Amino acid sequence: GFWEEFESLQKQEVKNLHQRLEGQRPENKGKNRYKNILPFDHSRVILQGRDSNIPGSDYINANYIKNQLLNAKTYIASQGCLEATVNDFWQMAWQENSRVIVMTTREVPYWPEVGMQRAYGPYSVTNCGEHDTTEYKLRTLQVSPLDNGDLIREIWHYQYLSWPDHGVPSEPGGVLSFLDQINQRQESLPHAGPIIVHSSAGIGRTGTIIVIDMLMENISTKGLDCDIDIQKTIQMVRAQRSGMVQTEAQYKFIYVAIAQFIETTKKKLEV
Repeated sequence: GFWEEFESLQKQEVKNLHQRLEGQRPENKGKNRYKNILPFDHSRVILQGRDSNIPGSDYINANYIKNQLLNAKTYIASQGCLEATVNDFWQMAWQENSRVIVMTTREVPYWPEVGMQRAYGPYSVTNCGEHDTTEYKLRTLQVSPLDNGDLIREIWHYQYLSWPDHGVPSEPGGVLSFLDQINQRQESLPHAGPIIVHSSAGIGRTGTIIVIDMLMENISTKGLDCDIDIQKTIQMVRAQRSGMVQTEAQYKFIYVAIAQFIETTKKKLEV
């Protein structure tokens, strides 16, 4: 009954076991969209090339996320940029060798318009084209260090357009198609660093997208015959960034999406 359930939930606490010192530093206050949504120190992304004598200079609100129930894909779960952290975001993308960025919100932009080139700190970003579907945009970005134009990286920016405010999509087909494109892209780049995924707080839509993708990967890799434990998968990612999958609606969407993924996959096999 109550005490058994309570005891179980207490077993799942992580914020008591993992500190969030860096994100709470006063010097980093302007770098968090929400003062109470912060990265665990242990898995945070540390920005390189910064001066430790500038308090907080290495900080970004983002964590590495791995499928740790297990060569699976790796991720970074990041909060969406503030005006003050756009350069930090590009520093993260560059240093991590990320070639795929997944943005789950509609429009602070951090890319130029098609055919245009802009500087973000030490980096140049060029928008080499945009291609749309009914639910998302794909922008092809080319990034280089400002001082070295001979060094160019193609970065594929996927922006989902139709996720409802304060809810989830009514059907999961759009997200499943979106993730299929993302997976194929990442798989085509064996040396690529983690896929960066972001949303306003970097936990709700972000955790939902990441968990669905990890489950699709488990299914593709281990088979339709494999055990799917969504609750366990969610807890495993929450130990890496607090609050991943934040709402009842998101939680239910994961089940709805994976159920449809399985059923469609099966139907295709049996045609």
